[PDB]
Amino acid sequence: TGIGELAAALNEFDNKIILDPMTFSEARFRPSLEERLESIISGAALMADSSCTRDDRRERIVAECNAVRQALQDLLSEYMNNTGRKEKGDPLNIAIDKMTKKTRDLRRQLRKAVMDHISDSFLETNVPLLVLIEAAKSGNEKEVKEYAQVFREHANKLVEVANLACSISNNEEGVKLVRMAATQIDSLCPQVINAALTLAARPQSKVAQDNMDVFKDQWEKQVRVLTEAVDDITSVDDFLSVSENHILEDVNKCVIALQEGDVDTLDRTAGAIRGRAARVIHIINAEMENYEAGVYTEKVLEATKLLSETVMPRFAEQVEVAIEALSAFEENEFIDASRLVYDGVRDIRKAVLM
Repeated sequence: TGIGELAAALNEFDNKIILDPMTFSEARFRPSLEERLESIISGAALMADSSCTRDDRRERIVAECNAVRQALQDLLSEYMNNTGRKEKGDPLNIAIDKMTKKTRDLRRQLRKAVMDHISDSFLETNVPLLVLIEAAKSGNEKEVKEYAQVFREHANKLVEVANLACSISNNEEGVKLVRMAATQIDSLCPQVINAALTLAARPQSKVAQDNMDVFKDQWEKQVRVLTEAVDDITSVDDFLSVSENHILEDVNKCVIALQEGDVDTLDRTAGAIRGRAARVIHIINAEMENYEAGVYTEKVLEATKLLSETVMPRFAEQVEVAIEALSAFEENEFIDASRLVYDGVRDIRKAVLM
């Protein structure tokens, strides 16, 4: 029950700005209208200051917050004229359209800022567990304690992002489906920690081991449920555009790493590029299930398979060449392959948006 709090606030605000021109007074409406909008702006600002929001995006959100605020001022001015007449006159009408457009624009950047998080956060979603299990398999209860904390933080970050996606969603069932999933991640987290702790206490115990395995398997499952639910309330539009932005950022980083002969950074960053690619194909395959087979799904799936079958492996191989040469030359091959990954993602997006 309920949609996202921020979504609902924005939706109400769009309704509440529509007033009988005749019975209007600033004294009566200004305070609540102003308050609603500022409350929206606090939410948008939190979002904008949040860890994964890119700089450009924080800037655009900030610019949209100043623009709605000034749009309401403009609207209220126009209501103040136009007072004591029956019909909304022209300056008031266009002012209402303006208020509503800017509120749409704000929504868009918020959706985009939420993708920044989704893009980053739902990569290599397993690593922390794997690390925490390796430590447990070693005995060191000091070390298992700290990696357990790292696992908790990652657990919460996932739930944090789920929540962010909820609060801008207008899909009541979708939102419900993610909150449940996030709940399961909450109860499941400490239990996974226990199994790890009990295991590290007695690393030779076959029970402790089987028990870790049962929690490993459950957790990985439930993360996939949370991932999918979040995917399900996220527009593939925003997913594509943000994945394109991030891939281009990652490419720049690789290029730098290459300039610096830096294999660690190159390897970690090219990994993200592959993850992000895998995640578009994931989300887009899933989206195509909402369409009957035909011309539209055909073009999309041919573009998804080409990226999958040909272009990615050709990118991974090229990375290996570089890492081999730097570990022991022409960068053209790495540039060309990165461009083809990006471009492959553009073709998917073109086909989806047909």
